[PDB]
Amino acid sequence: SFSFGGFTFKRTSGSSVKKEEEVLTGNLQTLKIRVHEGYEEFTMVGRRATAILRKATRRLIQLIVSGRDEQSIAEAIIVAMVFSQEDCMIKAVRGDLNFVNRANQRLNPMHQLLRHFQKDAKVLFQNWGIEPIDNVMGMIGILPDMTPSTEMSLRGVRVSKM
Ligand SMILES: CN1CN([C@@H]2O[C@H](COP(=O)(O)OP(=O)(O)OP(=O)(O)O)[C@@H](O)[C@H]2O)c2nc(N)[nH]c(=O)c21
Ligand SMILES: [Cl-]
Ligand SMILES: [Cl-]
Ligand SMILES: [Cl-]
Repeated sequence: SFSFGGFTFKRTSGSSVKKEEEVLTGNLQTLKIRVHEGYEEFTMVGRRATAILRKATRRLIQLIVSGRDEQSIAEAIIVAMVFSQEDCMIKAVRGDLNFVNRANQRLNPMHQLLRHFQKDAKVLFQNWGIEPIDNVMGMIGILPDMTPSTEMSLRGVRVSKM
């Protein structure tokens, strides 16, 4: 297992290899990130939310999340979206990320991205994409404004009851 964003990730299937890669933000800033290449499935376990995640290289395929309340579920979703390394997440950074402030000198770009969206996730959520759902019993869709829906949801994301 390993820890990212306050969650313990445990791989349940698949595998990956690591390599450094450049990516471009919405403000055309170049970031170097360690990309994981491979299809993998994980459990994500936090103190206030849990999830099942399926991902491929820089793609979130499925996230089923449950938790105490909207704030904890939203935080899990943010951590999963950043962890996915998806282009739409990188492109949702619309101004420059600061690496020079003394308090940011030991954050790698993945952790700079995470902090950015923890401060404010509106642009992330509005640019991720939505899809119609054929709602499954015991689950529900979640919209970009973090309200529930039986008709639409953030792409790949569903909320479960505890
Ligand atoms: C996206 N990540 C990140 N990650 C793991 O999550 C932790 C934090 O990721 P990170 O801070 O970018 O990577 P890390 O290699 O530790 O830092 P650095 O790039 O600065 O050397 C590490 O344990 C890393 O191996 C992952 N592990 C697996 N299996 N699959 C993945 O897609 C990813
Ligand atoms: Cl807690
Ligand atoms: Cl796929
Ligand atoms: Cl939190």
